[PDB]
Amino acid sequence: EVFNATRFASVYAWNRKRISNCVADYSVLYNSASFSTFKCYGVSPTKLNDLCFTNVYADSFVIRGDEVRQIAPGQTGKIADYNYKLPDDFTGCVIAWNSNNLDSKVGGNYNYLYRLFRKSNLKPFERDISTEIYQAGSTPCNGVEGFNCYFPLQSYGFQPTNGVGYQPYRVVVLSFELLHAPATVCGPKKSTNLVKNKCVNFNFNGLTGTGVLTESNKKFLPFQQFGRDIADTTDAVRDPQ
Amino acid sequence: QCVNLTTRTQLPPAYTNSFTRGVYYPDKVFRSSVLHSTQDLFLPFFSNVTWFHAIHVTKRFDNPVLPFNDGVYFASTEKSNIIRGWIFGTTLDSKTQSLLIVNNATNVVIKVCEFQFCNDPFLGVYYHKNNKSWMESEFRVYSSANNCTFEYVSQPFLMDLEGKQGNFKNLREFVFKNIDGYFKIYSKHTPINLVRDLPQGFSALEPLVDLPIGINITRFQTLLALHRSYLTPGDSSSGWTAGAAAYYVGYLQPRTFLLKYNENGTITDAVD
Amino acid sequence: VQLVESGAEVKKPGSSVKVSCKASGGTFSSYAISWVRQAPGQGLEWMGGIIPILGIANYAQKFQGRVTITADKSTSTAYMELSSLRSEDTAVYYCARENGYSGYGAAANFDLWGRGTLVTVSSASTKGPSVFPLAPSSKSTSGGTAALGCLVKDYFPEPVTVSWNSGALTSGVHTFPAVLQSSGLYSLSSVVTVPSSSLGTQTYICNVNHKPSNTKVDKKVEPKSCD
Amino acid sequence: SVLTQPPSVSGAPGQRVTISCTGSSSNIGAGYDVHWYQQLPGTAPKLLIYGNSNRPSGVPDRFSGSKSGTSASLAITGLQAEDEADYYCQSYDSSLSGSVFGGGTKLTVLGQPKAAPSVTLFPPSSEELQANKATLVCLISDFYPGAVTVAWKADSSPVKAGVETTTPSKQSNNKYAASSYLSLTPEQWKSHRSYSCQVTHEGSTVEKTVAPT
Amino acid sequence: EVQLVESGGGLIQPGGSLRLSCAASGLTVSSNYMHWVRQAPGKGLEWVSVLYAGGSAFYADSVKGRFTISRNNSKNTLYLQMNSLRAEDTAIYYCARGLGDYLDSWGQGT
Amino acid sequence: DIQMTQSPSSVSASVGDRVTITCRASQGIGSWLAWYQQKPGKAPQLLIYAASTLQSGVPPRFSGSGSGTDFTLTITSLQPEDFASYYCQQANSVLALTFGGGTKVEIK
Ligand SMILES: *[C@@H]1O[C@H](CO)[C@@H](O)[C@H](O)[C@H]1NC(C)=O
Ligand SMILES: *[C@@H]1O[C@H](CO)[C@@H](O)[C@H](O)[C@H]1NC(C)=O
Ligand SMILES: *[C@@H]1O[C@H](CO)[C@@H](O)[C@H](O)[C@H]1NC(C)=O
Ligand SMILES: *[C@@H]1O[C@H](CO)[C@@H](O)[C@H](O)[C@H]1NC(C)=O
Ligand SMILES: *[C@@H]1O[C@H](CO)[C@@H](O)[C@H](O)[C@H]1NC(C)=O
Ligand SMILES: *[C@@H]1O[C@H](CO)[C@@H](O)[C@H](O)[C@H]1NC(C)=O
Ligand SMILES: *[C@@H]1O[C@H](CO)[C@@H](O)[C@H](O)[C@H]1NC(C)=O
Repeated sequence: EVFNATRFASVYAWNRKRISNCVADYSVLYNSASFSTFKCYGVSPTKLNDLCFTNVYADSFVIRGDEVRQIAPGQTGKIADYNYKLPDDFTGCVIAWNSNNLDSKVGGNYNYLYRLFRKSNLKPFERDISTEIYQAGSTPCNGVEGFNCYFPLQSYGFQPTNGVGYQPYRVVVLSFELLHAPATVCGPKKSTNLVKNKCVNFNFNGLTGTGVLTESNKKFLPFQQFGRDIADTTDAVRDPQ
Repeated sequence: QCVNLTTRTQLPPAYTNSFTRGVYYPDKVFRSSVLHSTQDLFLPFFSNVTWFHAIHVTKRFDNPVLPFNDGVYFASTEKSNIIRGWIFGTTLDSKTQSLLIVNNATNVVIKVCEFQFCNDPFLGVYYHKNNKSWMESEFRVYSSANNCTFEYVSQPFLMDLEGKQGNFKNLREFVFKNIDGYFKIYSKHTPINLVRDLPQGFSALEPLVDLPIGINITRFQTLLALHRSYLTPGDSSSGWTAGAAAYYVGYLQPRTFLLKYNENGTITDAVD
Repeated sequence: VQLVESGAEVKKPGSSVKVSCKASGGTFSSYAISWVRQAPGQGLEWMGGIIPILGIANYAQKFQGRVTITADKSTSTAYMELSSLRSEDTAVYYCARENGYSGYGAAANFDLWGRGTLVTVSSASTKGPSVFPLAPSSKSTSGGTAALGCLVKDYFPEPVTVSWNSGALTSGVHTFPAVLQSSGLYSLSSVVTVPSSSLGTQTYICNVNHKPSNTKVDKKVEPKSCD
Repeated sequence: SVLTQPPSVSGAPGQRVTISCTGSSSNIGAGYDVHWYQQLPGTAPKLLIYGNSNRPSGVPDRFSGSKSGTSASLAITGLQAEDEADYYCQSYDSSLSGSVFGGGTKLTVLGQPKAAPSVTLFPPSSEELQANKATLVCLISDFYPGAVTVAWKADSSPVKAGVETTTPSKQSNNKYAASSYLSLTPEQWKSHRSYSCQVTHEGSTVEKTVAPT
Repeated sequence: EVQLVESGGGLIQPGGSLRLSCAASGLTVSSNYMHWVRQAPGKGLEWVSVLYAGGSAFYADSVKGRFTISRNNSKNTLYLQMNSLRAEDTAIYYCARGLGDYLDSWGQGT
Repeated sequence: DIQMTQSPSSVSASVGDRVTITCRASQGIGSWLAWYQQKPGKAPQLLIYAASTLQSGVPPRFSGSGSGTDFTLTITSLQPEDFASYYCQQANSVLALTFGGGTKVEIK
């Protein structure tokens, strides 16, 4: 519902979505063979499925191909200072892909706008939607469209005849935030195939024991997971598959 | 919303003796043909327990806010499903996280919010003139809630809305515990044909519902549901029929218990 | 400033409804213009918004490509168009004005609101209303007071300005609303309280005016002779 | 929709009533704030609160709201007679990519001296028989909007066709009045012996029977 | 109604430092974009640097180094500092202001 | 990365003629081109912007039309007052201006 979306939000009015109460894997996302921007700092793709955070956010805004690099925190420009500001200690990265098929018609696609004029530096993780008339002269502007009074929002020309660097790219940015609260969303763990009748070790949610796995004839009550004996040693464990 | 009631003649509670009741599973391990001793909270054998009467034929309604210590034992000889659920809390003034249990006719709802609590919340069941059955239409448990992040729905169950005055046919047991902050619920259905003086038979209680809620619940209150038939005028002031119900409130104590396990893997006998 | 909209409109189930929302006391400045509907017994839905300073529109996912919304900077008015009308669409519309801000929230809040346009759909065409007198009986007049009035049948639409003696009577006059029927017909009622001593010297008449139908009938009311 | 609101609320003139609007994490649980709107029954809706902390001009100080987690709450210092209006919560939805309003709640604080239902029955006149239609009007006055069900009988079988109910209109002395209609035909009008209108109100029933002949 | 005054140009050694001065009468320096366009004598125009409304500045590939822009809001003037110079720096300039993707106003040259 | 090349350099036309000056770009740019007129010894002045719009002070004798790659600055009537060079300027996402060559118009 975020990637394969029917419509895409504007640059200034980027949609924010929070996902939780589930698990999220990045292996299928990596092997899609359609994303040309996956440079990430701080975390690693190999260790992304091991550690996790309290919550994961998602941001949706479509830009050109020249501004996908501008989303890095150490960047300046009309997008990196007036549209989206990323902190230096930001955890996560930016996912972008080519969207030549969509977000374009026969004529100029003027359905997307972005901020162009601002009197102050934007705060990190802040979105501004202002429809006030921008002023540059000393005389105040009472909402008129005269000299030194222009709309801050500038239209984007998403023509199909533009170059690769000017092609509109659909950009989805994930946000990783870890707090002291217990984690609600994490990564799914591995599920290796069991090996019976062989001296193997396992991690069955409560122990790390080495031994063969033999089929038994005693059945468990449907509320127990462990199993003891006379000598108080674990020798009967239920496989949750 | 909630309403107040009027003073009437009531029956004081009596004291009865328990006979090998209040024994559950203290762990989730499998033990076969062994005798394992464990230290946890269990109901002492042959201990004095209170008796609360809810039968109509009079007008016995006694739901006081009993304190909740480290473990209780709620046993009801339920026949026509008069007792529906329980409400837990600490101060009951929309200040702490309060717990609500309701076994409705469609699904079991376990929501933990600051629901507020009146002096006597209850469920009213009204008898329709056109339909020859009982439908619950008076939903008076809470007024409003502000926030809560915990919302759990258990498995659906089928409840009988018809109330009678005959002998009981089933026995229900409920055990509420609070260790580390986790909530423990032990329940099992056992069929028996008796009114009082429960038999000396043994029946363990398996855990059913387990929830990680940060509550303190120093006190608790049970719910009693009455019936609105053509005999009563229809006002919850002085005339109501509560069917035939009788529930016991036990207190768990930190007593060492020896549990006997069979080859199948169920508890057969217990020794204090 | 204040915004003005069009009046009440009635159409056919399958025509196109055309409304506008004008601005009085000033233009729209650079703030965006949006439209929010409201149905009786339901919530308020958002269908789209117009950027009047750039001439672009942003619709909603619920509404498909059947509605085009435009704005004209020359006359400073909002231009709304809806097609493929349905019997469900019996809601009223207001024109919303949004006032944004800079902050963490960045949620659009509707600052100014329009008067409101009443739009309803009816398959039945315009017909001629029929008015018949109502008079009390002998058993109904137990005391010194009597109840009488006039009844309106097969009329459209429901809002009808009913006056007694061309507005000369104001005490005891009650106005009743219409009600749905199986065929979609509407029916109102009107009753007044008059003493029995004035029934033999004063004649009560009902004046019903229908502005869309361009008709006005005058009818007299007489007491029953059998009872 | 995606926003859940209570259907109705109750209160007293002098106590505190808190209305909570909860929604999904995409709109309410995200970084977007909430905006409150008040719509009186008869006038256009108007802005009440934006930004969850600020207030507009002309809005009384008794209107205050708070945001906590995945819900929005309001604090009201006393209920007045003009507070009888619908309440909605509006927030930006990321999945919808547009504004979405709440389910709406009704805050009704009123009280009237309800009395016994006085009903009247007006038989149709002789001039109505030539219109190939027969209507029966059962006007009821000095009654409460609750228990407004109207039943029609012909002393042998109840009538289940052409029956309806009407929303009463407020009078000038804190009273509500309504009427009911029954569509019949002049051919079967003279077949039955008598007609009556039955109105049930809080257990009190009044029967009025008219004689066509 | 837009007027820009430029000064500070003259003869200087390549191994020296000079400070340029661009002033606007009816415009401020902290609310609009400004372009530093240098045109070679006998050749076409060429972009060198740009200053945003905030505290961000950009330079071209050939003039990425040895360039510093520091606007002053006290006297409504624009300051540019050149630590080092090359033999190709002999060109005319017009300090100017403009919007995104284009500029309209211009100024004089020294 | 982007190079702005103009095909004409010196074109001579009479008063009743169209100068037909065109500009070319390596990468397609959609309606974000501006044209200027720099008199000798005088500051340049903007003539058109975004390849479609006209400035208020600029007389309407100038025109432009180009979607992505081929642009033009055809003039209906050539005036002796405006005899100077022209430049096609296209900016980038970082406000990096790119000025092309100059085309001069001379009297035959
Ligand atoms: C999204 O859409 C593409 C093409 O329509 C499809 O190949 C893919 O499976 C969809 N889902 C995801 C998660 O990419
Ligand atoms: C786990 O998921 C698999 C899906 O292939 C399913 O076949 C299996 O029954 C599941 N195990 C459960 C529900 O215990
Ligand atoms: C239990 O309660 C009864 C009252 O019914 C009392 O007679 C008896 O002494 C009590 N026994 C104990 C051990 O407290
Ligand atoms: C049963 O009760 C629960 C809470 O008491 C409620 O959520 C649910 O909707 C009720 N079911 C019906 C069918 O009313
Ligand atoms: C519960 O009560 C105990 C003792 O009264 C106290 O130490 C503890 O902090 C309380 N916990 C909460 C969550 O109120
Ligand atoms: C437990 O399982 C054993 C082995 O199948 C069986 O003989 C025994 O009857 C079972 N116990 C019960 C109570 O059914
Ligand atoms: C819920 O609201 C109450 C105020 O009614 C507040 O004290 C509490 O902190 C809130 N809970 C959360 C999780 O924000």
